[PDB]
Amino acid sequence: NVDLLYPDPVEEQRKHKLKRLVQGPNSYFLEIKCAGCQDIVVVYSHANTPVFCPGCTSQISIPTGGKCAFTSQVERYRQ
Amino acid sequence: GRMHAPGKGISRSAIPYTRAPAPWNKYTPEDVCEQIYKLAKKGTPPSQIGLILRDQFAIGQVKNVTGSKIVRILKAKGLAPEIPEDLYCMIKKAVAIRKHLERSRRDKDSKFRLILVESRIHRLARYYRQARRLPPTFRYKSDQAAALLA
Amino acid sequence: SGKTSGLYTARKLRTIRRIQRWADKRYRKAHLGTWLKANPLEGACMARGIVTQKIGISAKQPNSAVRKAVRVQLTKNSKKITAFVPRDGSLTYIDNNDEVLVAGFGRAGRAVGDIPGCRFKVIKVAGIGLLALFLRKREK
Amino acid sequence: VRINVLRDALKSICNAQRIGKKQVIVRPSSKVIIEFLQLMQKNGYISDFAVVDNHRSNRIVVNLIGRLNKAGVISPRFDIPANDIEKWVVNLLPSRLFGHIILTTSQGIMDHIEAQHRQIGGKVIGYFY
Amino acid sequence: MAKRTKKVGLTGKYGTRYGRAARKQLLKIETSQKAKYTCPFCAKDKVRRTACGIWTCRSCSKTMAGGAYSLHTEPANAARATIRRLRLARE
Amino acid sequence: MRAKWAKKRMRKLKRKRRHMKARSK
Amino acid sequence: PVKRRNNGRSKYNCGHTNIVRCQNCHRCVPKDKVIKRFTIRNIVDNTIADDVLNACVIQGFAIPKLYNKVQYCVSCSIHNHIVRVRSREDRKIRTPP
RNA sequence: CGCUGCUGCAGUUGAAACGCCCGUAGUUGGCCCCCCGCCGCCACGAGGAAACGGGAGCGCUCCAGGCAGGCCCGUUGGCCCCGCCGCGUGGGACCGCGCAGCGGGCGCGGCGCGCCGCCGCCGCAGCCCCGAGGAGAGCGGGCGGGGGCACCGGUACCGGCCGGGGACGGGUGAAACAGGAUGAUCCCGCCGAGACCGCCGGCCGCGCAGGCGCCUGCCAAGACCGCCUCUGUCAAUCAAGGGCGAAGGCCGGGGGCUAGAAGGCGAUCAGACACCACCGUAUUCCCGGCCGUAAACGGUGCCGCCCCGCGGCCGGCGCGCGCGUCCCGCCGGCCGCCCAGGGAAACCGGGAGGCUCCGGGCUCUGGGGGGAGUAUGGCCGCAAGGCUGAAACUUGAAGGCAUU
RNA sequence: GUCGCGGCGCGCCGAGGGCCCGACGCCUGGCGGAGAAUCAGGGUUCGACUCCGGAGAGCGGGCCUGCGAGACGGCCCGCAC
Repeated sequence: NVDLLYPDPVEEQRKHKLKRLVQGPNSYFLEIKCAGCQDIVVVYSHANTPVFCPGCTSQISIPTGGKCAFTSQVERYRQ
Repeated sequence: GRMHAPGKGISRSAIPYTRAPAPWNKYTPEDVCEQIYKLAKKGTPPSQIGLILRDQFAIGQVKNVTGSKIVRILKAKGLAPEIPEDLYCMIKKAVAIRKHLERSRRDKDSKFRLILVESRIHRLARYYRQARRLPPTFRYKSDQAAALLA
Repeated sequence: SGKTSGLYTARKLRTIRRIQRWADKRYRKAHLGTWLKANPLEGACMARGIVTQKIGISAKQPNSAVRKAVRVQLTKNSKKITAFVPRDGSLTYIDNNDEVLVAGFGRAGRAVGDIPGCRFKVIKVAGIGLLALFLRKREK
Repeated sequence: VRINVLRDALKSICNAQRIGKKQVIVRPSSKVIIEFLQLMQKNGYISDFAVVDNHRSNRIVVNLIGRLNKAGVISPRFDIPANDIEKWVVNLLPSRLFGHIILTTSQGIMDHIEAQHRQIGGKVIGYFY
Repeated sequence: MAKRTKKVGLTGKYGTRYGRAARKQLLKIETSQKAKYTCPFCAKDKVRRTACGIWTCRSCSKTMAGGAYSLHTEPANAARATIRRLRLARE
Repeated sequence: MRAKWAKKRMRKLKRKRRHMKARSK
Repeated sequence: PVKRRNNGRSKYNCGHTNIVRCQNCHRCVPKDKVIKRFTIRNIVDNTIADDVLNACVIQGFAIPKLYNKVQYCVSCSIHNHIVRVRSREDRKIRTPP
C-alpha cells in the first residue's frame, strides 16, 4: 500500500533532492565542538570555503567535492 | 540545455521549504545586512558573499533572515557593482581566452570556445540593457573589454 | 517534424504549400504553363493539319506490328505531330498532304499503348471521320 | 523547454492508466491543469486530485479511477464558432452521446454541452473521453 | 582602404605585366623583404634588410647575417638545432 | 563504382561544353 | 537491411579509430572492425621442447613463450577460417566458440 | 488523391534531417496577481440591391417551370444567405502588454468640474510574487587519446661507414625483372635523416562535428557531480549572415624516410596497357593561405514531457555497514537485451513508443521513374570544382523489407 | 490650378519615404466582385456574357458643345490601314 501523498521518509531521502515530492535541502547545518574552544561552531556539511575555528588561526575544514572533511576534534550534526 | 554545449545536467541547489529564519541564530537582520555591506566594502562578488555568510556564519539563505536578495541589499546601501557579476565574470573569462589565443596562433578550438563566451556576453548584455540595469550605450567590444573588466 | 503549427504561423503554412505544391508532376504540368506553350495541341481538343508522310511505326515489344501512322504538320503552330490513323487499313483512306483533324490518344500528352512516340491519333481526314469512312457510314 | 504543460501531464495520466497505476505524480502544475482535472473529476473519469504545493511551480498527485480512455490538448488553442463546436466533437470525440471537449469561454472554462446550452463560442483547451 | 582587392597588394607597381605566377611569387618575397623582424637581442620588431643576407636592427644597432628575403631561413633554423643537439651531446 | 565513374564522365562533358563555349565566344 | 546492430564495428561514443593492417592482406582496417585474436604459443613445438630441454646445458631453462596479437581483415579472416559465417540467429550469439 | 496533408502526408531502410556549430529577423515561449485598462477572442445586435443557393405557399395536364393564383393574411410572393475582418454592446476564461508611490486640502476655486501647481500634510502595511528536475554566473573536488604551443624518448623501415665470413640473394600461387666474388644476402658494432607513436587499446573515455595516443612540461578551456552560493526569464529553434570541416587536390616555401595516384617494367591471359612481382614521380610530413566535399551514416535534426525489466562500463556524490575500490542508492553519459507499444517488415523499444483514439514548440527536406544535378542565369574558387537549379521530351514501372 | 482636397503643377526649404511581416523590379493565353463547377467536413477550381462597378471604342494625343463626355454611330491632329 503506497500513497504518493505520504512518501516514506527513508525512501524519500534515497530520491534526488529535485526528484523528491517537496524539493528540499539535501544538506544540514552542522555544529562542531572546537579543539581550542568549548563552544559549537555552526558549519555547513557541504561547506568548501575555509572556516577558521574561533581563535585558532588555521581553517578546521578541509574541503572536498561533497561533505567537507574536518581535521581538529569536531562534533556530528546540529547540537 | 547547457546553452552552447550538448550536455544535459542537473546539479542545482534545492532551497528549504520553510522560509524560516535560523532557530540556531545569533544574527539580527541589521547584523546580516551590515556584514553583506562590509564584505562589499572590502569588495567581493555577491556569490562569494553568500558563501562567506554560509560558511563563516550560519546564514543558510539571506532571504530567510531578511526578506531581500543579496544584490537588493547592495543596491539599497548603494554598493552595487556597476556591471553585473554574471556578465563581469563572463567578460573576464573571454579576455583570458584572447590572451591565451595571442600566444597560441593556431588554437582553432580556443577560437570556437571564444565565440561561445562572446555570444553569452552579447545575449546577456541585450537583456541587461532592456531591463535598463545596463546603460543603452553599453556594448561589449574587444578593445573596450580589457578596460571594462578593470 | 512539427509542421509549424502556431497561431501566428499562417504565412509559413501558406508559403510551404505554394512552394511544395509544385513538386507534384501533375500539378506542375497543369499550372507551370510549360505544357500550354509546348503542346502541339495547345489548349485545343483537336487541330487541322497536312500529312507530312504516311509512315508506319514498329510497335514496342512484346507486341510486334507496324502500326501505320502519318506525320502531320499543324496549321496553327506549324509543329509536326506523329498521329496514328486507327482501326484497320484506314491509312489507305488518307492521301499524302490531305486535310486531317487529329486528337490526343487520351493520355493527356502521353503515348497510348505499344505505338512508340504517339501523343496523338487521327480523328478525321478531308472532312470525313475515319470511323465513318471505316464503317462506310460516310464514304471519302 | 515545456511550452504546453497540460499536454505533458495528460499524456502522463493516460500512460499511468495504460500500466494500471491509480496514483500519478504530475511535475508541472497550472490553473488550466487544475480546472481540466476538476472537470474530469466531475464527470468521474478521474478521482480526487491532491496538489502538493511547493515554493516553485507546484506538483499534483492524481488518484485515477481507471475510467479514462484518452485525454488530449489542441495546439494551437483554436477559435471555435459556437455553431461549429458540433464539427469539433464529431471528429475529435467518439459518439455525440459520450465524451467531453473542454473549452475556455469568457464566462469560464466549460463543457461542450454547456457551451451549446448557452450558444457561446471559445478556445479549445483540450478533450477527454 | 583595401585599395587592391586581390593579392596585387605590393605588386600593383608591376601593373598588367610579368604574368600572374611571377607577381604571386613576388608578393611573398617582397612582403618578406620589407617586413620588420624581431632582433634576437633588441627583442624589438626593428630588423630590416640592408642587402641580400644582411639585416640590421635600427634600435639594437646590430647587423646579423640572414636569408636573402627573411631574417631567418627554415634550413638555418633546423641547422642551429642540429648543431646545438650535437654540441650538447658531445659534452 | 558505376555511379562514381558516371559522375566523372558528366564532369568531362561539362568541361567540354564549358570550353567549347569559350572557343565559340 | 541492417545486418548487425554493431554495424560490424565496436566503435561506441567515437567518430574515428586507429587504422591497423590485415596481417596477410596488408589492408587498412578500422581497429574496432579488425579480428584482433591473441596467441601466447611457445617458440618451439611441443615435441622439440622435450628434445631441446634435454639438450639445454643451463638448469631451470623453460621454453620462451611467444606473444602476438593477430589482426586480420574480414575478407582475410573468413577465407583462412579464423571466423565463420553464422546463422541469422547464431550471428546474435557471441562468446568464443 | 489523407498522391499537397489546417483538419490530415512522409524523411532508419521505398523520395527525403542541412557535415557540424554560433547566430539576426521570424516563430515559439514555466508557473504566477482573481476583479481595470487596452488587447486579441467569443456571443449579441444595428446598417448596408436583387437574381443566386435554400425554402413557405401554389396542380404549368405531369415536369423542367413560374410567383403565381383564387370566390382570397390588407390574397400571396414569407424567411435565411450583401462573412459585413467596419460599427455599437456585453463578458473576461484564455491570450499579449501597462513606465510613473498614491492620496487630503488649498479648489466647486470664470455655468459642474477636471487639469496644473502649492502645501509632509499625517492619511497608505506607502514599495521585492517566487526561486522553474528553464537558463546564465560562483565555489569545491575529482574527470578524460579534448585543443594549441613547447620539449623529447623508442624501436622499426631506409640510407651510410667498418669488421667477419662466404655463394647465391630476392620475389612468388609458381615464376620472371632488378641485387651479388668491385664479396651481396647474413651477423654485429656504430652513424644520419625523415616518418610513426606498437603490444597496453576496450559494448574505455573526451571533443561542436571533422576528429583525438612518445616524454606529454604550460597555456587557456569544457562537460559532469556536489551545494540552504548568486542572477531572476536573462529561454528553445532558426532564414539572412558567420565560423569550423577527413581524405584527395591546389598556390608557394621547408622537407623527403616509408609507402606510393602517374609512368616504366616483369609475368598472367585470346587481349590485358588489370588483378600479382619489381622500380618509381606527384603525393604522404611541416608552415602560410585556398578548396568546402565524403556511405561527413545512428543512413535516424534540435529543445522538451512521461514511459519495464535485466545487466555491463566510465565520471562525481551520498546511504550504510566490519571493513571491502564491498553493498546500496542518486546518478551525467556510453551500452547490450526486451514485456507491452509501434511498424510493410527487417527491426526500434534511453524509440522508430505515448498516433486514424491522428494536434508541445522550431527549423530543414521529399512527392512515380528517367532526362538531370544536365541546360541557363547568379554567387564563390587560382583551378579542380562547389552552391543554387529547370524545361522540352520520354516512359510502367523503378524501389523497400520479407518468403520459397 | 481645379467643382474641390492634395506634389495636383510651380518656385523655395530640408532629408526623407519604402523593405526577408518579401519592398522594388519583372511577368500574367490578369477585368473585378455578385456568383459558377465539383463536392461528408475542410478544401479545390473558375470568374468573357445576364446584375453591379470599372475600362475602352484601330492606335496615340488634343478639344469644343453641354447640367454632365477629355464623347469617337462629335470634332481636330500625329500614326497605321
